[PDB]
Amino acid sequence: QCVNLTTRTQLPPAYTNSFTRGVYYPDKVFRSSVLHSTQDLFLPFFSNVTWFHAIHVSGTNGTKRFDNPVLPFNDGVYFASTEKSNIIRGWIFGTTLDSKTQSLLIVNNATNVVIKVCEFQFCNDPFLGVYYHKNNKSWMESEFRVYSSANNCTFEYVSQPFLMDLEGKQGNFKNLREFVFKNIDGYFKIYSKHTPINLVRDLPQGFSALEPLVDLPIGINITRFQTLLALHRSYLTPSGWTAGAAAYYVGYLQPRTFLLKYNENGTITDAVDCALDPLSETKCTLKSFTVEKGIYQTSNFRVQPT
Amino acid sequence: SVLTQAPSVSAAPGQKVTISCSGSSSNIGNNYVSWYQQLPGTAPKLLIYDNNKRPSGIPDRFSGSKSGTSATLGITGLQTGDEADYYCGTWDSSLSAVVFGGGTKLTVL
Amino acid sequence: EVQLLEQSGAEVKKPGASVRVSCKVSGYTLPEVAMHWVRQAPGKGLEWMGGFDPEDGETMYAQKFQGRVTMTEDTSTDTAYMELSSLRSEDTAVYYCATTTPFSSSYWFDPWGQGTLVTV
Ligand SMILES: *[C@@H]1O[C@H](CO)[C@@H](O[C@@H]2O[C@H](CO)[C@@H](O)[C@H](O)[C@H]2NC(C)=O)[C@H](O)[C@H]1NC(C)=O
Ligand SMILES: *[C@@H]1O[C@H](CO)[C@@H](O)[C@H](O)[C@H]1NC(C)=O
Repeated sequence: QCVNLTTRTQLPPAYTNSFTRGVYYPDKVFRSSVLHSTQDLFLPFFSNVTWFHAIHVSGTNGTKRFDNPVLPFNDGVYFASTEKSNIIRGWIFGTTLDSKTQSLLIVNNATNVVIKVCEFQFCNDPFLGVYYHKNNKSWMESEFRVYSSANNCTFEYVSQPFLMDLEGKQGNFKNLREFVFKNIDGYFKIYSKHTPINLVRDLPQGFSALEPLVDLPIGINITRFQTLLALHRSYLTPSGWTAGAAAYYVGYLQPRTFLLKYNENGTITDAVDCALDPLSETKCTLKSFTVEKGIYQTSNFRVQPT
Repeated sequence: SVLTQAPSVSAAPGQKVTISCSGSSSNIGNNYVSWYQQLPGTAPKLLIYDNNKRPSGIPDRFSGSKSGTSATLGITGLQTGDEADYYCGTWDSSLSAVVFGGGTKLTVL
Repeated sequence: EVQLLEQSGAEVKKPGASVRVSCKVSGYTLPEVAMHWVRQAPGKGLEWMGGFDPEDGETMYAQKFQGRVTMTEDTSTDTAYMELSSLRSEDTAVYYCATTTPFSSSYWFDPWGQGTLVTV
């Protein structure tokens, strides 16, 4: 296979501001209405998040723009999308994006996502092709439009679909879906969430708690990746590709100390970064979200040598 | 075959004249019509589908109509290279199959 | 969009024989789109043949010619074999590989097939 359509497009990455976002539960331990503080990889608040578009119609007629780049993993990765009609399935996470290293291949092929940690050959323009079988009248998914070879495979797993629809809602949800990917200590752990959003595109002020889905033995360093897509074929009209529109959100993680406020039921609402501003670092000293009127001594500063 | 159109027709170049195909309610009445072109010993080319839809690469100068059991293939702006046979077809539920007419070989005078 | 493979090649089979017709494709995969067949006799018109039915999901067979010609499909290699049997006088002719869409009625076929004559 390896059918490819680069369709490179210009313009600057449209950025955004994650207000309160990307706060997962960094333990299984159940806590109730306490302020807990750890320094771990997170997406720090008020951060620059790139609102990317995998397929982007800018109207004259048609003009679907396939931009989705191979992206470095860096420290850690955050992800968010709406996609009332799913066009997104999984990610290619790896290093060489080729053989010679393992490959993290997440395919949420309906309905049984078959997570794959293997050695593949990923094409220059990988994505999942979808077509119509004509036998049993079912839309299959050609998975080798992503990658040519599948062999040597180290790991395999299956679970209930992370990507999930509800719909019937004519919008007003958009089914905002977030996935956090953190690769440490032999365990690459996946996080998820599903949220209604009524706003046109960008994110609200609410907190999103992400539980760990599976903690898996991965043992590979992933320095780079790209997302996956679901497209199809059309027939004679003045081949068909780029079903609907596609856009998503990406931001990189970073070690930061958060104070975590659990609820009576352990549902974290308020989280606060300590290093965010000189004001945020004092609230980490009192451990409280209420700061009484007065003067408090935040950590010292030093002048540094030129 | 089961449909009605003449073997040949002729007209002067650059003129405007069409070709029609007479079916029945059992064939053209409830079904969509197509039209095809072939040059001598060549690949028969889809002309118009549904009588209102041009395939990619078709001059806009062609149109079509369906009046009852009669379907006309709009042919305008005659060219020196437009001489060929045009075939009408539409879905048949009678024998539950695909049917065509005998074909009409145009001549540009 | 798509170009196809040939229908047969040149198949010349003297009387007392029968011939398969294997039509492959390119740019699509075989069972996302339905094939079709038409008899074309030189100096004559179209006679439809074979074909797949968008409704009912069956592969059609022209009633007049039904039972004499059969079709099979290999989805991965895109090989669709049209076997005509019991050669007769007027049945040597070009038989076109054609392809409408299973999704809708799509009486409109693929843009063109290149044609293959047979021999009786
Ligand atoms: C993570 O993978 C990277 C490969 O991308 C490895 O980092 C490389 O390390 C060498 C030094 O041994 C540098 O010269 C390369 O520039 C690094 N790669 C990049 C892309 O900068 C690294 O070995 C892997 N992680 C571990 C823990 O070994
Ligand atoms: C984020 O990007 C804006 C420009 O859009 C820039 O002004 C700002 O300094 C950047 N901040 C960070 C933390 O990247």
